[PDB]
Amino acid sequence: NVISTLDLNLLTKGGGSWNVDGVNMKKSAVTTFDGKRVVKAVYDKNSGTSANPGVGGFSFSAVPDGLNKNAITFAWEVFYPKGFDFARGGKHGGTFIGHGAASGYQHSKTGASNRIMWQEKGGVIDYIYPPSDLKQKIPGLDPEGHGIGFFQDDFKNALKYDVWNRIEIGTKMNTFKNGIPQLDGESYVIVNGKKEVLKRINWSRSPDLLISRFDWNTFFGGPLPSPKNQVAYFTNFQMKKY
Ligand SMILES: O=C(O)[C@H]1O[C@@H](O)[C@H](O)[C@@H](O)[C@@H]1O
Repeated sequence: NVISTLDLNLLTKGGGSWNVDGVNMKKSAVTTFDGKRVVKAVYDKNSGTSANPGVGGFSFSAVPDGLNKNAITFAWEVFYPKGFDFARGGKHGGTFIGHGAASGYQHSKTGASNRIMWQEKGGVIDYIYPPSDLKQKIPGLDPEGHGIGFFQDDFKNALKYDVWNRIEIGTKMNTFKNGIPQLDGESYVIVNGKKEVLKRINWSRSPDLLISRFDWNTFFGGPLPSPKNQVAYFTNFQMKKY
């Protein structure tokens, strides 16, 4: 079900068919590790958001050829060396819907996002920013404050040390009936083969606002930055059928 795979040797020169831009490698770099072509994600002590002075992580945006605007999954693998301190969470990346803000305490009427976060002790959650001024029925899915977490009980200590963890995040748009969003959008998260699904989401307010891009932006927190200088390795970035 893999549609295409990102060539990391093209990450900083347009990404090939992935149509990559918005790149900020920061202190991170494409390299070889464990016989694989990887990004070594460098997270300085006291790095996290712009509130934190350390440099950590890396970011890029992709609009790959073959991006199905109605439903799509993105997948990657991550290696955490033994001793990595996961702190109280951080971001990997995910799918953005529509246009406008949908991250960093900013919401917009036209935009939304579906992202993977890690958690304490290697937990994983689905982390969603829903659009402003759009009905939801899922409890707690409000476009106020920061993003809304799901599957907290479901992936405790799912990310293991000294192994390639496999992560996937699936996003499927709601339908529309006479331009009215139908509260039937979906999200799923897969970590090392275990899948959890969230249904009944309003991902956007109109049928023109659909899945728009893959946004990668890995960093600690907020609000707690990296406790120490440390690294993780990311590889095998895939775009897959929902
Ligand atoms: O408040 C939420 O839904 C989530 O917010 C994130 O920032 C936290 O890392 C996570 O532990 C929460 O469950």
